[PDB]
Amino acid sequence: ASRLLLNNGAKMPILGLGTWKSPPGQVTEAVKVAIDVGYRHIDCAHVYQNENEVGVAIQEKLREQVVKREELFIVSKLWCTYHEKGLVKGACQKTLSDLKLDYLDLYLIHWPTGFKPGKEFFPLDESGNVVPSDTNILDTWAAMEELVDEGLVKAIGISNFNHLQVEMILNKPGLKYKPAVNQIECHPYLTQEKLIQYCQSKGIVVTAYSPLGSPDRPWAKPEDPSLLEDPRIKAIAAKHNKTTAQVLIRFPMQRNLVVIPKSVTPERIAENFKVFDFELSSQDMTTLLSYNRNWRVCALLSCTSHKDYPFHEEF
Ligand SMILES: NC(=O)c1ccc[n+]([C@@H]2O[C@H](COP(=O)([O-])OP(=O)(O)OC[C@H]3O[C@@H](n4cnc5c(N)ncnc54)[C@H](OP(=O)(O)O)[C@@H]3O)[C@@H](O)[C@H]2O)c1
Repeated sequence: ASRLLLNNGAKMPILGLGTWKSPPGQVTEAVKVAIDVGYRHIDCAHVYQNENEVGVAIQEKLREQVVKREELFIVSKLWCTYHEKGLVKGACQKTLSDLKLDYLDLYLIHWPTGFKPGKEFFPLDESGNVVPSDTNILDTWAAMEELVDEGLVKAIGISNFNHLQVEMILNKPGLKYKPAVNQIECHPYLTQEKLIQYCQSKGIVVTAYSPLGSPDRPWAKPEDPSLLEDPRIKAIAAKHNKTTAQVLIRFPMQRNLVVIPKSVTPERIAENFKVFDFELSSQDMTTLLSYNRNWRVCALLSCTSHKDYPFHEEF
């Protein structure tokens, strides 16, 4: 069942179901199965273009008495084109209506980079590059803070913020609500020891995304590394009579991180849940940490010149 305590007093399920790349015609069934299997945490976002269909499943399980709303922990994220002051509430209310809820448990700033407002998620000029907004992280944070004061979201947090951008928020004059969660990419090829040690020292819960290395990212190459087929990680799994995926999901949990693997496949959704009944030794953990290559799945390469691009700093 177990769960981590956030700085607003709420409890966040350490395992959750990710929904990026989950087709609209498959994800409702996926979330229904997840909730049946015992998932109490769904990770969503407006930019995934499937929140209506995630919301159909959540509504069905609520009507069915399988779960009450307080048992669920629903996360969504504010996209980059909605960073302006006047647009944050609207973006939150659209997500709430698609998911058919009246509050979110956690609302994240998806990326620290703001884009020009409009219908395109990645707006382009005549040269072909992303058009930035002149908004900054602190004004976007003040808008997120008033969503807490209005009752639309219980906790607010951030995603893909480096340590200096987190510092900015923590040092902000008149700061009312601390970031509850920083959601970052984390697996054995990108272990993130410095950013995790920093967030944890400030009471910020870390959520690991792409724990299996995201084998279905649309920009995948044949010569890219594969976590799931890594023989060294295969060997650790075999020693524990588990799968490589079960080892890769257990790895962040023992680092006190929240982990959110994605799947639309009912048998893998089930498999990914059976991770509470075994332990990796401290030797296993230290071995998996040694596999760090500093390799990112999600590098947002089109925004490399944006003033708030997060990955130029070391951590
Ligand atoms: N905040 C952000 O900026 C951000 C960025 C990236 C990701 N995320 C979140 O993190 C979630 C998880 O990361 P991700 O979607 O990149 O990828 P992931 O969870 O690392 O991997 C998903 C892929 O692995 C497969 N898989 C799942 N379980 C498996 C198993 N037991 N055995 C073999 N293969 C398995 C899935 O296939 P099937 O689905 O076909 O089973 C899918 O192809 C996303 O859905 C999203 O919610 C957030």
